[PDB]
Amino acid sequence: QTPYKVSISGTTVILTCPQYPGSEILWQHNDKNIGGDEDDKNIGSDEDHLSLKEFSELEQSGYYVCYPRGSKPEDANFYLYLRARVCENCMEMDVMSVATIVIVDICITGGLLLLVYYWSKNR
Amino acid sequence: QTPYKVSISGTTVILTCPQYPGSEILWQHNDKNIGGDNIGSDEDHLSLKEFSELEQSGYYVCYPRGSKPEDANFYLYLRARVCENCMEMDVMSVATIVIVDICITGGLLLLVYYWSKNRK
Amino acid sequence: KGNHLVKVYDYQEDGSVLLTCDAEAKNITWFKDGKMIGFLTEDKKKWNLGSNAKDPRGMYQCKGSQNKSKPLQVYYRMCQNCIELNAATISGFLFAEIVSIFVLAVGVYFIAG
Amino acid sequence: QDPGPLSVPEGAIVSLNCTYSNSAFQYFMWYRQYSRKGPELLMYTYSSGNKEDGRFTAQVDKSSKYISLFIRDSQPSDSATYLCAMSKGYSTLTFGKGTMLLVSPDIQNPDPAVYQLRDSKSSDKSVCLFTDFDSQTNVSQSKDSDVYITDKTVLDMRSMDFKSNSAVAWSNKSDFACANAFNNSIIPEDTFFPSPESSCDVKLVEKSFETDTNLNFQNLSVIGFRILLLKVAGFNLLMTLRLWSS
Amino acid sequence: QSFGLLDPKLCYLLDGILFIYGVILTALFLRVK
Amino acid sequence: LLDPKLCYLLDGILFIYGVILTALFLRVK
Amino acid sequence: FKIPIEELEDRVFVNCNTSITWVEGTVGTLLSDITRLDLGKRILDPRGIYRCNGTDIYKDKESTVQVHYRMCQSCVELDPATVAGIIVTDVIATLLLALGVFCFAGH
Amino acid sequence: GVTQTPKFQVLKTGQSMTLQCAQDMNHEYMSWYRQDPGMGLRLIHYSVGAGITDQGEVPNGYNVSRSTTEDFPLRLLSAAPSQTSVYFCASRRRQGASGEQYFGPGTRLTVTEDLKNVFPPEVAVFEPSEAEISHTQKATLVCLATGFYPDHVELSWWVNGKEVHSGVSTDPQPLKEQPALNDSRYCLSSRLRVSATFWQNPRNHFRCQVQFYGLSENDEWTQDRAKPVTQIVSAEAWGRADCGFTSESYQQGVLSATILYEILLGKATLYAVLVSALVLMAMVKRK
Ligand SMILES: CC(C)CCC[C@@H](C)[C@H]1CC[C@H]2[C@@H]3CC=C4C[C@@H](O)CC[C@]4(C)[C@H]3CC[C@]12C
Ligand SMILES: CC(C)CCC[C@@H](C)[C@H]1CC[C@H]2[C@@H]3CC=C4C[C@@H](O)CC[C@]4(C)[C@H]3CC[C@]12C
Repeated sequence: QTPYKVSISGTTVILTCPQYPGSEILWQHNDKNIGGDEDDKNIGSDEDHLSLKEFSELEQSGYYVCYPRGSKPEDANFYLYLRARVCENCMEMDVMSVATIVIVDICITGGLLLLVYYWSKNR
Repeated sequence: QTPYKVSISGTTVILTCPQYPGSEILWQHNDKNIGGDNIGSDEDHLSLKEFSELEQSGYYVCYPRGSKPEDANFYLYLRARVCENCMEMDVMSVATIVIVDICITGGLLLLVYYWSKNRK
Repeated sequence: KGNHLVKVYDYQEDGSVLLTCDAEAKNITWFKDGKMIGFLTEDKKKWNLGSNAKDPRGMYQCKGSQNKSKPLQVYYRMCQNCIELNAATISGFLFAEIVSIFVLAVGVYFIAG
Repeated sequence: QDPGPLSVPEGAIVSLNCTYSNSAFQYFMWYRQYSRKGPELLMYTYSSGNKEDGRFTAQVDKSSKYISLFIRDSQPSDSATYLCAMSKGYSTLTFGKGTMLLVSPDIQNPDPAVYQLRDSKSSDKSVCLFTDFDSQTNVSQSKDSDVYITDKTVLDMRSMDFKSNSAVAWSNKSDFACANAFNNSIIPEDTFFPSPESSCDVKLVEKSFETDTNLNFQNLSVIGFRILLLKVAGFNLLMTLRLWSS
Repeated sequence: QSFGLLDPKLCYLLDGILFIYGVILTALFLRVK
Repeated sequence: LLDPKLCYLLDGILFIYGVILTALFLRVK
Repeated sequence: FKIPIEELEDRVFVNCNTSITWVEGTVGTLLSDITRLDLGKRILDPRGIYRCNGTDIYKDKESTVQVHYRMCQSCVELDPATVAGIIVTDVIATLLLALGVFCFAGH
Repeated sequence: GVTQTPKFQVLKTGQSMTLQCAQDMNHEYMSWYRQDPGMGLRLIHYSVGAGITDQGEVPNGYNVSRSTTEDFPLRLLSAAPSQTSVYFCASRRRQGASGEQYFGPGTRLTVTEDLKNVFPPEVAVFEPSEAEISHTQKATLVCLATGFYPDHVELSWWVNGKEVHSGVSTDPQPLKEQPALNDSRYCLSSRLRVSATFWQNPRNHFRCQVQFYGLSENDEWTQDRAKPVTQIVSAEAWGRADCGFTSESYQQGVLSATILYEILLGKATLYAVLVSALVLMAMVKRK
């Protein structure tokens, strides 16, 4: 297969339909057309992107398809099913990276103290 | 006009409507005629002793005596959660505890300093 | 009904608080304290207040095609910064205070003498 | 059409029939009515034979003068009432009275017990509960006039593929306990009346531990304050060794 | 069971710093006497 | 264990040890 | 032809009219019957690609579904000012120790 | 399809009533039935075409009409206690050419001799026991609704603000309290079964809801107590664990740790100011 790409940065979700390089790609959400029709300033479309600004968890979550222009939606054979939680200024740490920030802080402090100690013995 | 005022002290929640200068006041909680003759209706207040989160939460309204409830001015929604012997920690009570503790242990160090200085 | 058409929609899985406007229209406008704060067309019908640990207050309204509605006063107090005064809290406080003042006073004793 | 509830175990062939002597009807059908709802058409035949719609099958014998219906591979979702009807070519259909059906499920692992549920602190009742049976157990109404017993029901939980039987007793009075509640019923040996010596498992409570984002942020602020204390305490040791060495 | 960002590994590491300090002062106190 | 009181109480012991041992260290030398 | 994903009490399920073929991702757990898959709790983020087969009117057809959750549970909320405050206090404290050392290294 | 209005209705002896039947697929002819224990469907009136009506089997006290070609109401002249029944409406295409009947959803009526007998229900939720949680590792909740007349309720469960349909079994028939008297109240119970590690969370919210249909804003009330109208009664609970360590006690531990470290850090900065000032004054006294 070739999967979808889901990018989440802030309160913005950006999907990418990977299938068709040389088409016009149209999208659909819960059997309703979406994108490419200029209502909802928050929802736009690109070469093969779909940008969903100020995303909501409760509404706006379910099935998504992409299909080239001139076809029916009822011949699609690959869907998406996503749920997402977003809020403004919310990054996604791990347990490993916090430990590396602690260790780097301690080692930089130890290096500075050794340098000042021998500069003060050489005076 | 003027919003309701909510006063909480321990497990007693007291709410007030300062909107009607002279009349008699009737309260009502989730369309259920509350107050009068636990729960005690004052001259202008409504005391609610031993408050519970799941039981008392939702819509409240006061309206003058003999009128309709669907007309008054607006409703109150509250969803509270009380404790007993609990002291809630802002960035102001924190500041008073820090500064008072500094100002008390800044004197015992003077007593040890002058006492150990006037010894030897 | 009496022109009360704002409601609260609580107890979701995350701590969010949502308001609904009960007027038949498209393009609902919202308000807090008399001033405009938002704008909402179809496919979204609920204004988001945020999590209830920030415990919102205020007075809200909403209008459609007819006039405005009557306000609604919201008041959450879900305390979330409270310490209970037990045996364990007071013993922890007094233990930390005793050992800190003892070590500090020993140090000042050797600095002075 | 004979009334009276009949029992069919789960997964067998069921036989229903109506006898219409005497007339000469053309049009025949069958209806189905669940609890507190309205009738619904299944099958509509007016030629002698079989007009199949799945696992449902009707038959008409003309000179023998009866109709019939076979259901196969039956589940507990077929408990309803079946109503056979007919007419001549003109109006005014004629109904029977109806036949009640109950299907009982498979009970792969039984474990009968009687539990005492916790009270409510707002009403003054107490409920005993008699759970999973083996479907051969019959539950009988109460001997007293102050003790209320309900019938047995079947619930279905699809998150574990599990189904079960239940029955609920409740009363106001004192001297009421779960050892003397289901006395009038027949009961199996080796049910499980518990003792109030409690047993709460501790490794089982840890399997349901959620996390907020406020809790993550508060733990990172504690990990800030501890590094600040260690650095300022290092500065204090350096200055006091300076004043102590001279 | 979802700890998220509340593992006890972080708290035990940050005590490990002070453990290292105690080890070094025992070593110097032995290597004097 | 998940309970952090053992984590805070486990460093309360090592602090007091680190005070005692340096006090004896400066008493010797 | 959709594959119906359903949400019970706090879990995710894949439901089909026949058996389920894995492709990549989360493995799961077959239930008492076949034709249902159990992907675990929702907050631990199940993610994968699954494939089923058709009957009834959809006989001799085939679909695929991709599941994707982002229950944001190892996340942390911070402004772009408080990061600057934290860097300021850590820098000032390290320079405070560094002023502390060279007064000890002359006396 | 065929729809009708209302669903539930209460009225007193000697009071008129009219209830609607509707239809939307261009059929022409309709009926009325009533269903009772032991009798089944008995016909009342029918109407072969737009304008013409006929009589049925029990037509005493029912005046009908056919104005349009989609409507066919039914009037009660005066009410009697023998009108207590369930009423249905049917429809056929055209005079036996295609005999598929389509029935309505129903309409329940009770006639009482006095309006001082109508009562609203009282709801309670009973939390599961620990012997079930340790023996089978599932948990059951019971809702009881008691002491209401007439019998016009609808019951549901709500977990985290949304209806559930899986794991629920409600009684088919409402029981009676004493089955000897004439005007006697009813009761009804319901169950929800959940796994053990879903009830042990102190974050999930469970409730049981009952919708009662009673009087209205057009009726005389000279009784002391409140007026029993159409309203919703409910009862709630948070999930709860008895032993072990939840995410309710972690938060307390972290709060007390932050305030203790704030105090201790303040004291350390005091000592740093003191020895710094001592070293500066010694530096002045060196010069
Ligand atoms: C430099 C450091 C070691 C000085 C302070 C360490 C000791 C004395 C202090 C600092 C942190 C404190 C702990 C912080 C939090 C709690 C949880 C509370 O429910 C009981 C007290 C308890 C368990 C405290 C006991 C005393 C404690 C361990
Ligand atoms: C506020 C608390 C938590 C930490 C502050 C650190 C200060 C107060 C403590 C930490 C280590 C301590 C020192 C440890 C050991 C000795 C040797 C003894 O013979 C005299 C006191 C002396 C010199 C102590 C003075 C006070 C001291 C410098």
